[PDB]
Amino acid sequence: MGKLSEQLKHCNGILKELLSKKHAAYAWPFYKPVDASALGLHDYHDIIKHPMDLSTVKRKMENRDYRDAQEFAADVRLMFSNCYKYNPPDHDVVAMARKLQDVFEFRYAKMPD
Ligand SMILES: CNC(=O)c1cc(C(=O)N[C@H]2[C@@H]3COC[C@@H]32)cc([C@@H](OC)c2ccccc2)n1
Repeated sequence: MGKLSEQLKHCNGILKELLSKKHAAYAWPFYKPVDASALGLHDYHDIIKHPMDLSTVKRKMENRDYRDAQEFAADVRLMFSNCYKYNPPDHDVVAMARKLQDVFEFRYAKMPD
């Protein structure tokens, strides 16, 4: 039970919560990669250079891609940042991003030392 493993278990706990029924009402747009073509967002990949979503974070966690909590947090925040960059701030998806990021930031702050 080394510090990095321990901190990544906390990250995995957060990830499970973000994917849980508890938060499904505002988390669901972040479950899978933005389907730009399907949503008619033909400028999405010109504006967003590094797409990110919770399925990609889950795949990277399962594959032991993340070496520390900082790397995991950078992907979760990239996902939110992409949402805030692309969308007008009054879009429903931005309100949902804000709510899910509140869940993330408050639990991430409870990281074991
Ligand atoms: C991470 N997801 C997104 O950023 C996103 C963007 C847009 C969308 O159209 N963005 C266009 C900008 C520019 O032009 C106007 C806004 C739509 C969706 C939908 O996901 C299924 C959706 C539909 C309803 C509620 C929540 C999310 N997600």
